[PDB]
Amino acid sequence: EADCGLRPLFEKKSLEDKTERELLESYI
Amino acid sequence: DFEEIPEEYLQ
Amino acid sequence: IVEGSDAEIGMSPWQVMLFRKSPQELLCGASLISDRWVLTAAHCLLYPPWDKNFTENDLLVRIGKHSRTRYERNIEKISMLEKIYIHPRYNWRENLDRDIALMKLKKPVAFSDYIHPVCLPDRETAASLLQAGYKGRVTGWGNLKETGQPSVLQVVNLPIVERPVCKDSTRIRITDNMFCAGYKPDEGKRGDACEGDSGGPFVMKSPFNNRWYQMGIVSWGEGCDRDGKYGFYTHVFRLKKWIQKVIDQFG
Ligand SMILES: NCc1ccc(Cl)cc1CNC(=O)[C@@H]1CCCN1C(=O)CNS(=O)(=O)Cc1ccccc1
Ligand SMILES: *[C@@H]1O[C@H](CO)[C@@H](O)[C@H](O)[C@H]1NC(C)=O
Ligand code: NA
Ligand code: NA
Repeated sequence: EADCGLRPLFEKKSLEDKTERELLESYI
Repeated sequence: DFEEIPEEYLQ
Repeated sequence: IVEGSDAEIGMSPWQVMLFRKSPQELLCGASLISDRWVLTAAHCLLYPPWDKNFTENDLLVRIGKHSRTRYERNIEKISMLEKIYIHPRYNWRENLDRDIALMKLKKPVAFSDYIHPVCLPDRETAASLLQAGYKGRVTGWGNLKETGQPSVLQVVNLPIVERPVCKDSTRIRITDNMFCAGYKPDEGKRGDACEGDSGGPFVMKSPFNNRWYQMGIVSWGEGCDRDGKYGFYTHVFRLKKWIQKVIDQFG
């Protein structure tokens, strides 16, 4: 709920997955 | 093709 | 998923597999939106042209998975369905308009490193992110090509396409309850959902709050990864009033 969309193995540890930056870069 | 799942879930 | 790659462990912890009891087989993708609710495509449960009309007892959901076929002991969790709810105006006759369904679990699933819910978009996040060129991510255990099957969960990032281009790619009547995504023939890169990916999530990571939102549900396409064709996704925000109604009155 309040914690939705924050992945334990990624956002919760401040680790990025290998391709999420591709998404960010498209958000112009 | 699928590995059998524990029976408890099919019961 | 066509032209994708193996998911990283815990990359899509809201990923759910819809699993047929007998014979034991993958039916569809789906997503975890809370400890008791799973979101999928209506056509995963009801599609008369293919003699499909599943009831609660026909199905299981498997959450926390990575391997397509293995029983992932100590990692995945398997849940029975209490109730299926299909959008009352789901159009299976024509074009899969409003292709959305909810499944309430008999018991809440425990969250873990591998199991965690995705957010549903508010109006503002949807307005900001649902724009042509902006990329989302699609995940599933469906076919690797149109005409085969992956060992583990597949992932592919795809750009949202301009609505006129979506419309002009197909003879199917497109509605405001759908959007399309994929690369154009010229762009070089490719990729698409395919059979078996149905019901899985199209997600975007908000650059405003760094949370993942489910903007779409894998719905339909003419073949898979065909040049000049696009994948069509249920517009989750447009149908959120229905989602909230169901959860508020049945949970
Ligand atoms: N075709 C594989 C594919 C490709 C892309 C995406 Cl996003 C989803 C999917 C999976 N979805 C499906 O396969 C769903 C299941 C019922 C019919 N269906 C289709 O995609 C049918 N596509 S179709 O025949 O070319 C055109 C069509 C679309 C809606 C209703 C009737 C016909
Ligand atoms: C599908 O299943 C339900 C319940 O078994 C049934 O009442 C309905 O008439 C069937 N066909 C549909 C919804 O098209
Ligand atoms: Na058209
Ligand atoms: Na295409």
